[PDB]
Amino acid sequence: KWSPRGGS
Amino acid sequence: KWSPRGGS
Amino acid sequence: KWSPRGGS
Amino acid sequence: KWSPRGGS
Amino acid sequence: MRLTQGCFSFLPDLTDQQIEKQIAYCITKGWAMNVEWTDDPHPRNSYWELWGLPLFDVKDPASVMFELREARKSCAAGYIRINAFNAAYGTESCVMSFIVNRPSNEPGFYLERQELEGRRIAYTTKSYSVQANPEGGRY
Amino acid sequence: MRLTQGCFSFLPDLTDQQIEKQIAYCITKGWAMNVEWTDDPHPRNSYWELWGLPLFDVKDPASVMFELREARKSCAAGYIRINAFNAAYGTESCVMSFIVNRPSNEPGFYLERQELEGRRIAYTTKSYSVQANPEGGRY
Amino acid sequence: MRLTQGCFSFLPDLTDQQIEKQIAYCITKGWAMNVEWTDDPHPRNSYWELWGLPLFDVKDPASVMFELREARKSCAAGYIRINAFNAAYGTESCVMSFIVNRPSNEPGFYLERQELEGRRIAYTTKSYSVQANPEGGRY
Amino acid sequence: MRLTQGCFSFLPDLTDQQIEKQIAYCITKGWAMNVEWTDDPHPRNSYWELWGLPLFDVKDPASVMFELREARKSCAAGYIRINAFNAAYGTESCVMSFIVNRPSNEPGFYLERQELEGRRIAYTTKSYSVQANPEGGRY
Repeated sequence: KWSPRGGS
Repeated sequence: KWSPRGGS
Repeated sequence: KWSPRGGS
Repeated sequence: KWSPRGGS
Repeated sequence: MRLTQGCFSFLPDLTDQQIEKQIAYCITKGWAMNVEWTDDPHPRNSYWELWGLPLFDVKDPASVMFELREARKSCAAGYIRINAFNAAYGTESCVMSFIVNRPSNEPGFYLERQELEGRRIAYTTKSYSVQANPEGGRY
Repeated sequence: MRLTQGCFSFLPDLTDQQIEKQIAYCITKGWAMNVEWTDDPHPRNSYWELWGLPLFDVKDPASVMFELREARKSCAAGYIRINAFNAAYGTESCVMSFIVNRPSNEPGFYLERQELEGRRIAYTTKSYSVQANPEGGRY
Repeated sequence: MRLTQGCFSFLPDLTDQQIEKQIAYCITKGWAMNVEWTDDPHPRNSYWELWGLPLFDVKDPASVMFELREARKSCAAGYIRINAFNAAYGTESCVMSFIVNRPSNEPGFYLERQELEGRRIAYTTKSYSVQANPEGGRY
Repeated sequence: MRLTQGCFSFLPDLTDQQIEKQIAYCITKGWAMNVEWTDDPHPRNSYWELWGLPLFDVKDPASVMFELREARKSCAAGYIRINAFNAAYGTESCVMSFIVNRPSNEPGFYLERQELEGRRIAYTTKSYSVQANPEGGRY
């Protein structure tokens, strides 16, 4: 959830 | 979805 | 919408 | 709400 | 955090009657008054945005109060300040400055530390509001 | 904010008929024309992306208009510009450049201030769109 | 990631009984004890925030344990540490320091590399928690 | 964007049979093989993370293939590479290196430009994935 939120 | 999220 | 998203 | 949004 | 720039920031926000008295004190000296606005509160940000020309020969605080009222309902969320200038030989500079409007909340700043030669550090002060949104939509 | 790079940015966006006339003026001089694109508008970003080779001996604006039409429907959101080059001894450089397509909205830039020796500051100009998304998805 | 500052960070979190014993060891030497807090764990962040004055002539660990209990329920999420000072001629400095409270999770840091002359790099260490939120709301 | 580090990055991703053949070529020379992993693809990031010790006297590619299979199902999303070392007098260095696993998508990098003396610029290359998430959760 905190990994796909940024750095597409 | 990753383009409108930031850089209004 | 792009102003309250960041800079609380 | 502005604290859990970032800095996992 | 509360921004502590200005001469009365350790006192509560001043009322309109309080502001009018300080203006009355500057005009009794013969000083010129002006109003400014900004959404970037960095301590080295010297030039705030000008609200019209300075009021040079106005001799009634009501004229200054009116202009401040307009800016309040016209400008975006941010900060407003009133300044007084003295053009007398030996001075020719500002002689008073205080904040008269603040945003609902201000997150503040943080420090970045670049390591150079030996134990020396090059510091940079950064604003949370500025880094997040463009001018006009920071607060 | 409106980006003010180019020779006609203080005028409204130009119509297709307006663009064709300026092209007709450059070909009457014998200049070579080309079209470029970018999504990074930093003022020191010298090399925009090339759209094909320059049109050296084309003697009809319709050929230039066609190429611009293609780029418009082919490239991603961002900026497009038309340039004219003069290879005459004594010049051998560009002699005209103007913007001909803009994004729906541009947030602009902000300044970062690193403090060095004495009172000196090292400035860095930063783009909101670039810092937020990779090339192709900034606008 | 687990922050490895302090003398016992390669051991599991210590129990209250364990903490009391270490305090009892420092007072048998005659050292002064104090408690500090911070939400910025950069390795060059020398000054943490002070929790009251140092306990100079307290001769019972229960007094130190009480103060730590208060901070725990009073301060925001972040880190807490206990220090011991020796004012004897030849020392006049801290002689012990260990962490006694941690946040639910810590993302850690990353490196930025600025390229200068030849092959030299100027490094900067950056914290994920700090860059994301202001003091008081980082964890 | 596709990261172009390695000797075969201008060719499509290689199949398992393709990988085995290249390994068979390095062992016929007598070279030592090893496997590495990282989630920070900066071009000056010299030390990737080691997966066990190098295989010095293994004389069968099946042993190398097995280890790579384990890393694939054990490590987090990111990049994996195979290297070959030659310890002969006159060399004592790596003599081959190629990528053998990539993330679903890589956003790439952007440039920051600090203005120094005259017209000089100090450049910094920045990764979108790194700046957004800590190690372990970048892809």
